[PDB]
Formats: sequence, structure tokens, C-alpha cells
Amino acid sequence: TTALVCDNGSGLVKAGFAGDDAPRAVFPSIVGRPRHQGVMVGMGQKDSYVGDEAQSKRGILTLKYPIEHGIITNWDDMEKIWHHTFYNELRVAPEEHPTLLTEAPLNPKANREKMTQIMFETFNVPAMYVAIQAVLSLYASGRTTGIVLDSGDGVTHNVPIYEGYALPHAIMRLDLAGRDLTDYLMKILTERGYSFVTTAEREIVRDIKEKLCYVALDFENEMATAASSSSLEKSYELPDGQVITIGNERFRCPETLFQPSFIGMESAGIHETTYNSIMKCDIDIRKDLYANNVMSGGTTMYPGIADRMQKEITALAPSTMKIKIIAPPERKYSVWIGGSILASLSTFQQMWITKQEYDEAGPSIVHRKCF
Amino acid sequence: TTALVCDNGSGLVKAGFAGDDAPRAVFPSIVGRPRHQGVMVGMGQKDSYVGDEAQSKRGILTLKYPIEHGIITNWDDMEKIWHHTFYNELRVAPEEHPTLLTEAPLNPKANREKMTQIMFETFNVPAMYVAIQAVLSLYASGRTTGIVLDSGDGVTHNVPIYEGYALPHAIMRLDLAGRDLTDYLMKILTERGYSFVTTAEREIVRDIKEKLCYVALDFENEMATAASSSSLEKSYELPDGQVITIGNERFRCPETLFQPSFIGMESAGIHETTYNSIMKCDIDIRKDLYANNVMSGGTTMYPGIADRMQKEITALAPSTMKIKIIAPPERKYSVWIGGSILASLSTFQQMWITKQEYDEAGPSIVHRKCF
Amino acid sequence: TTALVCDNGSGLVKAGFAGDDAPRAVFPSIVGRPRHQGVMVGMGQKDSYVGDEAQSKRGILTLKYPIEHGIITNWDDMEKIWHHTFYNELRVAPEEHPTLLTEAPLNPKANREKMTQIMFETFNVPAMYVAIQAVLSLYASGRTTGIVLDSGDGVTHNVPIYEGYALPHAIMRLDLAGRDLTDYLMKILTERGYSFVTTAEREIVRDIKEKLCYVALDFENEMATAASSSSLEKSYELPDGQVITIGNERFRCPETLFQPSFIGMESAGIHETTYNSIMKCDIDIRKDLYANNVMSGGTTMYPGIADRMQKEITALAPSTMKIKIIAPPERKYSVWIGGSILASLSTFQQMWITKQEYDEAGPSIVHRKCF
Amino acid sequence: TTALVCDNGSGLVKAGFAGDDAPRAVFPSIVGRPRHQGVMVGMGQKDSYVGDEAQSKRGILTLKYPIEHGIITNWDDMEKIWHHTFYNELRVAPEEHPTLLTEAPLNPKANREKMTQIMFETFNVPAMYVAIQAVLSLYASGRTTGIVLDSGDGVTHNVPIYEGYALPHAIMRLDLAGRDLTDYLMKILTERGYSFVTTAEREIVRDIKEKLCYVALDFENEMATAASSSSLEKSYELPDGQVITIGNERFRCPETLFQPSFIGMESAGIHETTYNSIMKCDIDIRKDLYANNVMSGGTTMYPGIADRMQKEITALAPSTMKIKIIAPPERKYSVWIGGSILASLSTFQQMWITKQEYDEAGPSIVHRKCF
Amino acid sequence: TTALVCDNGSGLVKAGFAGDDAPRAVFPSIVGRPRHQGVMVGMGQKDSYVGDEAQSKRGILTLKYPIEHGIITNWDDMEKIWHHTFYNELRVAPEEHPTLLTEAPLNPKANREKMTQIMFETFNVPAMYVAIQAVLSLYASGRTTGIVLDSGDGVTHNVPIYEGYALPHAIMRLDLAGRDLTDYLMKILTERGYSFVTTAEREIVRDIKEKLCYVALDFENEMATAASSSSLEKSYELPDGQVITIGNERFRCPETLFQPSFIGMESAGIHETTYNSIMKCDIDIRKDLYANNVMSGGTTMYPGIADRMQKEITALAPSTMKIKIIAPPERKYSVWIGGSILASLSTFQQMWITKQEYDEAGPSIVHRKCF
Ligand SMILES: Nc1ncnc2c1ncn2[C@@H]1O[C@H](COP(=O)(O)OP(=O)(O)O)[C@@H](O)[C@H]1O
Ligand SMILES: Nc1ncnc2c1ncn2[C@@H]1O[C@H](COP(=O)(O)OP(=O)(O)O)[C@@H](O)[C@H]1O
Ligand SMILES: Nc1ncnc2c1ncn2[C@@H]1O[C@H](COP(=O)(O)OP(=O)(O)O)[C@@H](O)[C@H]1O
Ligand SMILES: Nc1ncnc2c1ncn2[C@@H]1O[C@H](COP(=O)(O)OP(=O)(O)O)[C@@H](O)[C@H]1O
Ligand SMILES: Nc1ncnc2c1ncn2[C@@H]1O[C@H](COP(=O)(O)OP(=O)(O)O)[C@@H](O)[C@H]1O
Ligand SMILES: [Mg+2]
Ligand SMILES: [Mg+2]
Ligand SMILES: [Mg+2]
Ligand SMILES: [Mg+2]
Ligand SMILES: [Mg+2]
Repeated sequence: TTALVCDNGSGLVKAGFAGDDAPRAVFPSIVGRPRHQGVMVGMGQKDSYVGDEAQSKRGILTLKYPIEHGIITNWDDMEKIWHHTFYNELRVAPEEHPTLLTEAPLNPKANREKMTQIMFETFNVPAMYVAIQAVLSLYASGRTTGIVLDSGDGVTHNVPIYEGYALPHAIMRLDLAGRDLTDYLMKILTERGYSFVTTAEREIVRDIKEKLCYVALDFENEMATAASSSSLEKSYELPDGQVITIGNERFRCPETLFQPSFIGMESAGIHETTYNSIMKCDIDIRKDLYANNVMSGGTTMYPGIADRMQKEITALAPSTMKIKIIAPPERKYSVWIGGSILASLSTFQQMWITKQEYDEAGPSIVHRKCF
Repeated sequence: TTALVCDNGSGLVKAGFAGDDAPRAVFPSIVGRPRHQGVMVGMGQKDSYVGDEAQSKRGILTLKYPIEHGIITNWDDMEKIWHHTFYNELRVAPEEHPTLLTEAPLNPKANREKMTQIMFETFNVPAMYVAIQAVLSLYASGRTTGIVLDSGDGVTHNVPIYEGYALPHAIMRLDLAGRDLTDYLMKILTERGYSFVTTAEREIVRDIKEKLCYVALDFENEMATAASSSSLEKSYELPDGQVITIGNERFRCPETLFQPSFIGMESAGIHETTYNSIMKCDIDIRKDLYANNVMSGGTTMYPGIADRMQKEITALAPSTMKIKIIAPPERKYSVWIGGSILASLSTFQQMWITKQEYDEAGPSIVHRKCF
Repeated sequence: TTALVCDNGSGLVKAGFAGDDAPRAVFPSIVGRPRHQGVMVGMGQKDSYVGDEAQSKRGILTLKYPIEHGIITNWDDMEKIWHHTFYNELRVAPEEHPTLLTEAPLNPKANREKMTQIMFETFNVPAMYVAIQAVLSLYASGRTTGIVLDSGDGVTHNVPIYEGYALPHAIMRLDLAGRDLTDYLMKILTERGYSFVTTAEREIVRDIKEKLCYVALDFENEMATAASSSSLEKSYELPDGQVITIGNERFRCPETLFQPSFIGMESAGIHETTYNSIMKCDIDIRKDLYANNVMSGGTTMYPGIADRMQKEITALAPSTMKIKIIAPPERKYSVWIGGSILASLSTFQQMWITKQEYDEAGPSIVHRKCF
Repeated sequence: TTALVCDNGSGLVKAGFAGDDAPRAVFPSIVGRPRHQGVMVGMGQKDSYVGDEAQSKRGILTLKYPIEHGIITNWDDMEKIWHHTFYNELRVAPEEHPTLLTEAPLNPKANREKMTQIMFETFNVPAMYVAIQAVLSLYASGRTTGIVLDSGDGVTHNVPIYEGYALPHAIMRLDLAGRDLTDYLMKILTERGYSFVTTAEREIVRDIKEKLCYVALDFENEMATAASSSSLEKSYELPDGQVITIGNERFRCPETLFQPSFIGMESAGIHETTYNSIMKCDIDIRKDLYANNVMSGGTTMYPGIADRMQKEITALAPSTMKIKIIAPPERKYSVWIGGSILASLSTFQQMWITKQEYDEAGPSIVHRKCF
Repeated sequence: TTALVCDNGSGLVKAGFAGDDAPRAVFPSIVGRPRHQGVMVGMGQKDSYVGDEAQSKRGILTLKYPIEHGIITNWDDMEKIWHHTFYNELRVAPEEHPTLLTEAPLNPKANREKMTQIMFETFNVPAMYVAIQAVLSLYASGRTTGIVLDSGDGVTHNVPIYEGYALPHAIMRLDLAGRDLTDYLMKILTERGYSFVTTAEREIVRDIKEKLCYVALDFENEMATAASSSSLEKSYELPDGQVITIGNERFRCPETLFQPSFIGMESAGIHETTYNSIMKCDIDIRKDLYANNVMSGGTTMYPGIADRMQKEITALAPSTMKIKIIAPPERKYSVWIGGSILASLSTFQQMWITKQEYDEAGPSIVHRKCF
């Protein structure tokens, strides 16, 4: 029975079974192919590496991410990852369980529809349902009210929910996200001669970022103190033993989330995106949202980012509004956790879209709405 | 002598001279600033683009509209546009002529007062008068009786006038207008992967809308026929040569005017706003208003919108009431045209507020009433 | 008065005076040292050969290029070349003139800073300014808009500029360049027994390349026709009189620019690097960039390379976009020419960084931005 | 059935049958001709001695090596040696078996093609395949990852292989090898009056080298200790009974591999050639290569050479990188052993190029790639 | 002051003073001892004849040459000749002057060291320096670039020098030289009954050779014409009045230099030795060497030898290479002349090895290198 929860994000694939409080399979949504050599099978050499093994043999592969900015672009590779997810990672035969999928709001309708088709035809998934990540994030936090600030790898978005009701009219979405932060950092590391150009190296820079980068509480001030050599500098050991010294970049990188323009992004920073979404909501609600900002996973894992936003939102908001940011430990899996909850949830059972229904109605059925 | 007619709307600035039957200067109320680069003058690089040149170099500018929802918010940029209007567009020295301004009803009093101050101090305008757009619209149509339905970019409003008398007690005003329609359309275009996020792209979407969108006579029915691929689909070529295919959005966008809730707007659709305004009028007048609905400019330019409202008002009204909607060609400049007429009108001459009077009485003088 | 223009590239040093339309001193950035013998001075034997004399006596020297991939690595030898440039080549006493330097974008900050220090301390250069090569290239072409495709010896890079504004957010940079092409060719010449291993021989292969190699319009097709002995074969006389016959290599070498993977380079070919840089620009600009691609110097000197890219970009671009590649004669000195123009340019005068300023502010001053 | 493994090197010919763990025929690739006398057959005097008999009667022959620097130069004599190999040494009729040949990387294409022609036409070899020596060396060591350092008689080369994939982009090749070491030693022996000038004597010096020479762990230091008469001196008995005393030369000879310049070679020593090849590989691989350097045969047989390189590579590498050099006993036949393995390998069977295929496609067929 | 120049060759001793353009003492390096008689002093009969007096009384002496193949073998007699050189020939007291010695390249180190010891201990030579003959030969010719072809009595050798730099890596050395030519000729004269077996007679044959022998431009052709009695025959009068007729031998003798094998020499002829030495040099140099071959003394005095080599080198070389052989009159003293120049040369002064230095450092000091 149970159910599968598959948070097929743009960065990491988080899969597991309903009822568990943690993902069982967490691995990079990556399909790698022998960068060079051509590679005739000959003996038995495969030309396809997925997830952890692509990381292991990263040095000979060109790594691709099927999903870009929250949208599945390379469907062949996407299908491949799902295949791998079920059989090689979870070790489960798809048709045993109904599957709960997730996605970012404001995606192309074809994203849902094509994904749906595959679930029902390639994997023969008894029944399937695609939920919105923001909703799930609140379930994880145990809230019915708040601003969900999702921000990881491909997509950043804001969803206002009030006492169980979604306020779709104020959804915000940015391309700013972890992947942009990574690439920005690559560009910045170059300032010190640390040239990174390969997809392998990009991947390394992701690892650098996740170890050293953090959010400043006052970018300008801290940046100024960085003029003096100090604790702001911290080293990193590369795979080949070469040691890197990181300085300003350690906080300049994540700062992009607050100052978009760093990468040529025209939009406003996440604190204003959040604030404005609240401004687009009814005045009787605004207060409740101010005291219940809920950070999801991904890039919200930077140290001190909660405090930084608390500061800036407080500045933007009215002085009597209590600004409080919810940013629990394990929020990196917030969506997946919510999925587990929802899937195990009793009444939710009626929401499954059976293959039967799909065959009867066709693709359009996935756009039905209900909690 | 003559006079200047300056229909300083929220979307387009329409300026010209009294007596002409068409605006001489029609350009976007836009102030653009180099999105990125910082831009030290250095050689002679300016950091300020207004109107047509902001459109021309749109790709490197962050475009701002000084006016929002009919209210001047960025006064610095507003002043700048007026400067540009007089010297760069009309090529006229302000102090030569008295100036006729316009605005939406129910604006903040400070809007009038601050605007007034600028006219008299920055531009030294001999004498100035601020009229209400609805009144002017009827002058353009040659009517003394009717419901003026103004609806363009920032403001939609209803004003009942009967045989030369204004009925201020039944004025309606909505935030629904062209700019909301544009942004809704952006949100909807996303359904097909047509991501538009920049102010430049917003501007493009405005152009899309103005070419392809039209009003359905029966939204539900037409929307249903759109299930079959047909003539409802129509393509559009983007600035970079990429081709867009528009389907449902082609009529779903303008439909928002009839179903507000599409963008989270709580108010009733324009056909009910109109109807209700008539209901708030004396029963002896109602009949005359029913047969004389006058559409102003802006969004009333959508194809078939007159017929659509005729239908719905007919449904709302009594069966014996002849419902007739006046929606002349060139109504996109209705207000401006009326301004030209009124300014050239003999007796109107007494209405000018001289700088002398202003200096004697102060700001409050602009709230005097007379036809 | 005047000014010195010193395009200190990785391959050739191009120096001259502002106002001239051609470099006065063009010579190889090479420092050679007696390969063997040890060489005690004894009588008066020097152990240091720079530029043309290193070429002349190439046969007994190990030739080094101080600059690698656009970065100054051997600062001692770099200083030496500059010394030579001023006194032995230009025959000018540095302190007479302000100096305009150039470099590739995305270099290590220390490259600028150390270079700066030397100018002010070793050569006592009154005032100095370091410009970006791409900007200069457009000046040479007389354009304010276009994609600069720089590609010579150490660095290939793409810079988008629009109507005087730089779009730094879409700068691309590759290690692929002339030096890699040379070394690839060495590796390929080996196929016919033409073993080249010395730095002297590398230098010869550079000369081979510059005489015989050209860009195919259809690599696959031409390569196929090369199966038949024909005009594709062309001979070359080595310094010792031995005659070489070149076949496939004549176009396989430069083809690497379009197919990176030939040398194990992971990145995309220059036509996609260019295209993608344009894709990273605002959609309102893209069109203007498509019709204004500007090839700089270096490797763009291969025959037919303009036509080849025109073809491939046309394939990549939308069918309505007019693809036009600007690739003027004398583009091999494009940057230097632009430097001459800019240095002579009136308003530019304010940009000089005086030694005074440097002493007051310190190294960081060279990162100030302005046109 | 089985297969023939013929490691036709430049020094020794190693031939045997697939499945054996050792060569059956190991003899010098030498063709000797009566140095003087002219030699009319008369009675039955032959003018051609091959291999062991050329060594036996070395004193009256001018000895030639058909192969020079890995390239077959004297094809007539090459054919002769192969004839001898099959009939006089192995005692096998060629057409019984498919033949596995080997060669150094980066050879002239004509080397493969002409060799191929002979196999199919002179010897009528059912099917034949030419493999690269480096690959075979790893098979012998049982590894799928490592740096193959091949260095014997005519060719020294470096090939990086990672988990079954070849990284051709970082292949290095030097002319430095055993034959150069021999000739250098001849030149050096002259210092003590030991004049060796004949090809016979060269051959003797080869034997001297193989008995006495070894690699210093610290050349400078050891060389200094050699100032004192000691155990560094060791004697050798010549064929005529004359006794030689060897001193410094005992380690100065092999030192050339680390200091090229000793013989006027411009290239870097083998420890830097190795290191640099690793530097040309992806950073995620480098570590694995550092701990898996695999020495092939030939000159790697010098005593302590593994330890010497371990030292110098350790100096070059990062301190955290575990440097380990694999240099097994019997590595002098590494390639041949690998050949035996590969030939017996099941799936490899498909790789044979049948004479049929050759006749159909022609010479070019030998450049097909597959494992 | 001045200096002594002592070209202590294997055939003739050429001694004189620095600054002179010709040797003052030129005499045979011969020590003769009463062949028979025993010779007790008795009255005052000496048992030791050196140089000219050994020639005068040649008929009763067994003549020995202390030097063989460029190596001093009989040190007792060597010392004796030097004694004679200084006191009996030059008439100078050694200690008055510093002494410049010469030797062939690739000699045993003990040759230099023992010679050195004697200079400092037996003759108390203030300071001494041992130069290489090839270098000196170029000084005589006034060149800094060329192939020195030295070939006289004991040693033939090739040294490449380029613009003041020695290229030791391509030095060639043969035992073929005048003494071998003499002995070959003795063996050949026997064909006509002219038996020569004594050292006295050997000496006569040397004189025959120097009068009649010459180099053929086409050995085969000329040899064929010698079938007819002609001008090729030429007579010689022996010391006892007996007349010799020389025919084929007149050119067969010197031909050995081009065809080594005539005396059982395995090496290649001097034209190939020269050519190959050039081939071992860098390709950028080869051309300069081709046009600057410099013949030293000794056997290069044969008539037409320059033309003969020009022919054969031209055949070996590329058709575009201008082959030019420098073979000036008085080249028989080339080395000595160069010595005079160098010794008088200003800067050279620093090169003298003082006895002081020798006593401090010991023998090894003579292997220091510098020009
Ligand atoms: N400790 C960390 N600090 C900062 N960012 C992190 C950290 N861990 C992960 N990330 C970022 O989050 C991204 C993926 O997180 P996730 O929320 O699972 O993305 P998605 O749901 O879009 O797949 C990573 O690619 C990385 O950029
Ligand atoms: N052909 C058209 N169809 C539909 N809408 C239009 C058309 N032309 C203009 N508009 C809308 O009208 C807006 C401005 O019209 P206008 O009445 O001048 O506005 P305002 O008076 O508020 O400045 C435009 O921004 C656009 O949204
Ligand atoms: N005729 C030519 N054809 C092709 N490539 C050329 C030609 N001339 C020069 N080059 C290449 O351009 C390189 C240097 O050009 P340049 O643009 O001055 O380099 P840089 O500015 O990096 O110093 C040369 O090293 C050579 O590789
Ligand atoms: N014990 C030894 N020590 C050092 N070098 C050796 C030894 N044995 C052989 N060699 C060198 O290896 C050379 C040939 O080895 P091999 O690897 O078979 O050469 P190739 O494969 O090129 O024919 C010999 O000519 C000799 O120079
Ligand atoms: N005219 C000549 N023709 C040919 N060979 C000569 C002539 N004169 C001298 N030689 C040869 O040169 C030899 C010595 O010349 P030289 O160059 O001084 O020898 P070395 O320098 O070795 O002492 C003589 O022994 C003789 O063999
Ligand atoms: Mg996510
Ligand atoms: Mg209006
Ligand atoms: Mg350049
Ligand atoms: Mg081998
Ligand atoms: Mg001599």
C-alpha cells in the first residue's frame, strides 16, 4: 500500500515512502555521458551514468541536468532518472504504489502533462498526483498560514497561504536560485585565479559553496571589514589536493539573493519579493503573514539567512508588525516531508488520479484543483 | 494664443494644441534608466531616457511608469516627462500657452495640488485648469447625456452625466485596467513556456495584447471551441525573431474585465459596474443612460467589446430598454479630443486658473467647481 | 604629449603612439635563454634574448612566453619585455608619456595590480590606464553596438556591447586560442612523420599554420573530398630546406575552434559561445547583435572564418534575423587601433590614473569603472 | 585457434601465443650484414643474420635496427625479422593464427598501414589487430586506472587511462629512451679511455648498462660522494677479457631520464612529463592517477627508479596526495603480457580485422577505435 | 708578457708566441732511439733524438710518436718533446709565459690532468689553459658560426658552433686520419713491389703522400680512366735515388676519408659524418651550418678535397640549401692561428688557470667551462 513521494526537483531527486520522516534516496538529478573517447560498447562500456555514479566518475563525464529552471527540458534523460530512481535507488517496482509528484508553480502545462503520460505509460503507476511544493512545505512546518519562501537550485518562489486557503494571485517566481549562485561563484572565483570551466568543476564549486558560503547581516559593513585579512578567509581542499583560499566571495555569492543585479537579474531581491507578495494580499491577512514566514529548503540553508531577512523585512514592514521567520532544521527536505505527511493523510486519498481516469479524460485532468 | 491640451494619462501622454482634432505628441509615459553598468557620464552617457527613446533602447533600461493606478507617485520623473513633453516633443515654450490638464475622478487631492504647483513654478504656465476626463469624453462624442466608461491602463471608471449635469454620487472606479490586463497576460503566457519577466518584456507583452487580443461574445462557448485547434490560434513574432503561438489567452486576457476574479480582483465586472452606476441614478434618467453608453479609450479598443457589453447589459436591463453602446473610431483619444474642443470653446475661457489667482489663494483653488 | 598604446597580448606585443593608425613595434612576446651550454659571460655572451632577436637565434634558445592564457605568469620576463619594448623597440623614454594598457576580461585581479605596480615603480609612467580589449575593438570598427569576438593566441572571449553600454553579465571566455591551435597542429603533423618537439619547432609550426591553414565552410564535406588527392594538399619549405606536404590538417587544425573536443576541450564551439552570449542578452537587443558581430584579431585571420560562422550562426538563429559578421582587413590589430583612437579621444583624458592617485589610494584603484 | 601476440618493439621482439604468461621468442630486432669482405655466396655464405645469430656473430656484422624511435624505417629488414620470428623462432605457420600487434601512440599512420599490408599479403594472416601498448600494460597490471609510463629503447610515453576510458588528450611522447641512454653512455665511457665506436661495441655497452647502471635517489649527493673511491666503482669484463672500471657513469647514464639536457634533449624529465600529463587531466581524476602510476618495461628496469620517481613526483604533487608507483617484477614484458590477456579475452574477439574486411575497406580500416 | 701557444698535435708540434700569425717552431712529434747497436754512451753518444734531428738521422732510429689517436700514451717521451720545444726550439724559458694548450674533444680526462700536472710541476708554467681545437679553428677563420671539420694525423672530428655557442651534443670523432692514410698507402704501395716496413720508410711514405696524393671528384670515374696509362701516373724520387711510379694510389689513398671501409673502418665517410652532425642540430640552425663548413688543417690539405665534399654534401642536402665550404690557404695551421688570436684577446685573460688555483683546487679544475 503506502505511496511513493518523489520530489523531483531540479537539483536533487528526493524519493521515499509515505510515512517516513526522511527521504530514502537523495541524489543529484544528473545524467552524465563520456565526455570524450566516443565509446563503442566493445566489451561492455556503458555510456550513461546517473546520480551518485555520475558524481563518482564525474571526471570523465559531461554532466547534464535534465531540468532547468524547474522545467523538464531533456525528457529522455528525465525518464532515465526516474527509471534509475525506482529500480536502482529505491529498489521498488513502480506499479506497487501510487506516486506523489511535486513541482514549482507557474510551470508550462506541458510539463505536467508529459510527466503524467510517462508515469502512466512507462512506469504504469496505478494512480498519480502532482502537488505544489509550497503547500507541502507548510505541511512539514505544521502550519496552515504563512509565506512559503522556496528557493533551491532552479526555482525561487513565494506562495501565500492563509488558514488552508491558497492565494494564487500573489505568487512570485524568480529564476534566481542555487544554480545561478553556483555559476556566479564560478565567475567570481576567477578573480583569484581559480579557473573553473568544466561541468565537473562547476559541481566542485557547488560543493565549495555549500561548505563555506554564508549570508552577511550587513553586506556593506562586512565587505568593508574584509579589507583587513581575517577570519573571513577560509581554505578549501580540492579533489587533487590543491588548496583554495576564499575571501569576499564567501558572502558575496549568497548576497546575490538580496541583490539580483549581481548577475544581471532585473528583479528585486527575495526580501522585496516576499514583502511585495504580502502587499498583494488583503490587509486583514498581512499581519498573520508577517509573523509566519516559512523558509523551504535549498539555498535557505545558508548560515544566517533567516536573520538577514528578518532584518530587511523588519525594515520594510510597519514597526508594530512582529516579523518572524520560521526556518527549521531539516528544512532542506521540507517539501518531501510534507509530501510524506500528505500522502499518509486520510482524506487526501480521494485526490489520486487513477490511470483509469487519465485514460478516460486525457492530459487535461491533471489541472483539476482540490486540497 | 490657443492652449495646450495635455492628457497626462498613466499609459500614454497625449499632448497637442487646442483646435486640432488629433494629438501631436503621443508617447509612453516612461522614464528609463540604465538597468546595469552603473554609468558614470565619462564621455557623455546620459542616465535618463524618456518616451520613444526609452522604447528604442528598452533593452538596456529599467522602465518606470511615474503614474500608477492614475496617481502620480514618482514626482521627479513626472516633472521630467512634462519637461520632455514641452521641449522635446511639442517643441513649444510652456509660458506661451495656458494648459489644460486631465485626471481620473476620486484621486488624492495632493495629486492635483502638487501637479498644480509644478505647472506654476517649474513651467510658469500663465494659467492652468484641470478637468475631469469623463466630461471631456462626452464632448468628443458630441453628447450631453450618457455613461462614460473610461478604461485605460491605470484606471477604469464610470461617470453618469445627464443633459449637462454631472451625477457625482454614482461615480465608480476600478483598479482593473490595461496594466493589469498586461500583467495577467504575462502570467498566462507562462503556461506555454513564454517566460516574460523584465520590464522590457512586459512592454512586449503590451504589444502582443494590442495585436492579438479580443473580446469574446460568449467566453464559455468560445473557450470550449478552443479545445479544437483552429483560427483561435495566431502567431506573433518577437523582437529577436522567435515566434509565439497564442491560443486561449487571446480572449482570456480581456475577459478579466468581465470577470475581475481572474486576477484576484474582488469587484464586479465592468458590465455590472456600469449597470449599478445607472441603478444609483434617478429612475427618470435611467432610460436615457441605457441608450447612451459611451466608451472612452484605452482598453475599449479590444475587438467586439462593444457588442459584448451590449449583450450583457441587455441581459441585466429591462427588456423594453433599448441598450445602445456608443463606441466610435478614434475613441482611444476621446478625452484628448474633448479637451481640444473645450479649450477652444468660447465661454470656457473663464475657467482658467491664473497663476495670479493661485498665488493669491493657494493650492485649494483647484478644487473649485464649474462647467 | 600624445600617449603610448601597449597591447601587451599573450602572443605579440603591439606598441605604438596614440594617433597612429598602425603599431610601430610588433614583435613576439618571447624571452629566450641559451638552451644548452650553460653560458658564463666570459667575453660578453648574454643569456637573454627578447622578441625578434629570439626569433633570429631561435635555434639555440629555449623560448618562453611570460603570458599564458592571458595571464602574466613569469613577471621577471614580463618586466624584461616591457623594458625592451620601450627602449629597444619604440626607442622612447617611458616617463615622457601616459600609457594605455589592455587585457582580457575575467583576469585575476593581481594581474592588473602587479602590472600597475611595475608601470609606476619600474618605468615611472606619469599616468596609466588599463582598458578592456573588447571595447577597444569596437572603437576600431567604428561601432557602438555588437558582439566582440576576440580570439588570439591565449584567449578567446565574447563581449556584448549595446549602444555604448557594456553587458558584462554575458561575457564568455575560452582557453581555446591560437596557441592551442598550434599545439594541436603539432600533434597532428606527427601523423605524417613531421615530428616537431622543440619550442623552436613549435614556433615553426605557428608559421606553417599562418600560411596554409584555413577554415572549411563544411568540414565534413571537405574532409570527405580530401580522400582524393587534390588542391587541398599544399607544400611548405622548412628552414633547413626540407619540404612538407600538408593535407587534411590544413583545415582540421582551425576546425578545433568549432569543435573544441578535438583537443579535449569540454566547452562549446565559438559559434555557440557567441550565440549563447546573445541569448543571455535582453530580447530587445538580440536583433541588433545578430546583425553586428565583430571579429577582432588573432585567429580570426583564417581564410573564410567569417563565412563559416555566418553559416552556423544563421543556422542557430531565427530565420528572420539578418546575420552579419563584420570582419575587416587589419582586424589583427583591432584592439591596438581602438587604443590609438581612445587615447587620442578628448574626453577620455580624465580616465588616466596618475601615479599620484595610485600612491594615495593603492592597487585597488585600477578596478574603478568608467567609459 | 589461440592467437599470436607480437610485441614488435624497437629493441626486442617479443612473440608468443595467447594464453601464455611469458613470451616464447625474445630476441633483438637486429639485422646484420657482413661488415666487410663483400661476400659472394660462392659456397653458401649468407649475407643476412637475424636476432640471436646476429649477436653470436656480431663481430663481423654491421648491425642495423629496422625500427628507430618507434618507427619502422627499413621495411625490407622489418619484413625479414617477421619472417624469422614466425618460422625460425616460434616455428609456426602464420596463417594458423590471427595476430595481435602493438605500437607506440602518435606514430605515423603509414607505419600502421604498411605493416598491415605486409601481414595480409606476405604472411596471409587470417585476421589482425594493432593495439596500443599502454592499454596492454594496464591489463598486465590488472588495473583500469593509472598513468602508464612506457619507456624502452626507442620510445618513452605517457598515457592516462581512467576506469577503462582513455584520455588521449594528455598523451606525452619522448625520443628519450634506452637507445639514447646507451649512446650517451658510450660517449661517457670515453672519459676513461674506453673507446667504443662499432655497432658491435654499442651492443656491448648496452650489456654494460643492463648490468651496472642504476638510478640515484639523489643524483647531486651521490655524485658528490663519488669523489671518494668507493663501492660506486664496479668492474666489468669485456668479451676479450679486458676489464673495465665504471664509476660515475653508473648512475650518470640513467640520470638522463630525469635530466634530458644531458644529451641535448630540450624536453622535461620523465617525472615532469608524468606530472604534467596528470595536470592535463580533469581535477576529479588527478588523485586516482597519483596513487596509480604504472611503470611499463624497458628502462624502468633500472634499480631504484621507482623510488626515485616517487620522491620527485611527491615533491611536485600536493602534500595530501598519496603518491604510489606500481612497478612489478616482470614489467619488462608488461605489454606482451597484456597482449596475451587481451587476445585470450572473450569479448575482444570482435576486434579482429579480417583480411576480408581489409580487402573490402582498404588501409584506413586500421584506424577504427574500440576497446 | 705575451703567451705561448702550443698546438701539441699528434703529428706535428706547432709552437709560437701569441700575436704572431705563424708558428715559430713546427716539427714532428717524434722521439727516436738508436734502433740497433745498444749504444753505451762511451764517448758521448746520446740515445734520444727529438723532432728535426730524428728526421735527419731517421735511418738509425726507431721512431715513436708519443701521441696516438690524439691521446698521449708515452708520457716520458711527451715530457721530453715539451722540454725540447721550449729550450731547443723556441729558445724560451717556460716560466716567462702562460701557456695555451690544445686538444681534441672527447679525450680521456686523465689526458688533460696529467698534462696539466707536468706543466705546473716540470715546467713551472705561471698559468695555463687548455682549449678545444675546433673553437680555435673558427677564430682563425674569423667566424662565429660553422661546422669545424678537423682532420689531421691522429684525429678527425666535427664540432658545430653557432653564433658563439658550442653545440657539444653533436660532436663527432673518428680515428680516421693522416696516420691511417699513411699506413693504408704503405699497404697499397706494396701492390707495385714498393715494400715499406720500417718506421723510417713509413715516414717516407708520409712525404710521398704529401706530394702526390689528391682527392678525386668522382672516384669511380677517375679510377676507371686510370685503366689507360696517363697523367695520373707520377714519379717520386726516394732518398737513395730509386724512382717510384705512383698510379691509382695517388687518389685511392685519400679516398679512404670518404670510404672508411677501405681500411676496415666501420664508420661513415667524412661527408656523412659532417652531414649527420648537422642533422643532430636544431632545424633553425642547419641552414647556417650548410653555408659555413670550415675545414681545419691536416689532411684537408689534399687537392680538391673541398670541391669533393661540396659535391657530396650538396647531394646529401636539400636542393635549396646553399652548400659552401670554407677552406682557406694556411688552414694547416688554423688551430694554432686561432690560439694566437685568443691568447692575445683581451677578455680571454681571465681564463688562465694559475698554478695557484691548481694547487688549491687540484686536477679537476681543468674541466671548468667558459669562453
Ligand atoms: N548547505 C547548503 N548551503 C547552501 N546551499 C545549499 C546547501 N545544501 C544544498 N544547497 C543548495 O540547494 C540546492 C538543491 O536543494 P534542493 O532544495 O533539494 O533543490 P531542488 O528542490 O530544486 O532540487 C543545491 O544544488 C545547492 O545549490
Ligand atoms: N489596440 C488596442 N487594443 C487594446 N488595448 C489597447 C490598444 N491600444 C492601447 N491599448 C491599451 O490602452 C492603454 C493606454 O491607453 P490610454 O487610454 O491612452 O491610457 P491612459 O489614458 O490611461 O494613458 C495601453 O497601455 C494599452 O494597455
Ligand atoms: N594569418 C594568420 N592566420 C591565422 N592565425 C594567425 C595569423 N596571424 C596570426 N595568427 C594567430 O594570432 C596569434 C596572435 O595574434 P594576436 O591577436 O596579436 O594575439 P594576442 O593579441 O593574444 O597577442 C598568433 O600567435 C597566431 O596564432
Ligand atoms: N636490466 C635492465 N636495466 C636497464 N635497462 C634495460 C634492462 N634490460 C633491458 N633494458 C633496456 O630495455 C630495452 C628494451 O626493452 P623493451 O621494453 O623490450 O624495448 P622495446 O619494447 O622498445 O623493444 C633494452 O634495449 C635496454 O635498453
Ligand atoms: N700537403 C699535405 N697534403 C696532405 N696531407 C698533409 C699535407 N701536409 C700535412 N699533411 C698531413 O697532416 C698531418 C699533420 O697535420 P696536422 O694538422 O698538424 O696534424 P696534428 O694537428 O694532428 O698534429 C701530417 O702528418 C700529414 O699526414
Ligand atoms: Mg525543491
Ligand atoms: Mg485616459
Ligand atoms: Mg589580443
Ligand atoms: Mg615496448
Ligand atoms: Mg691538429
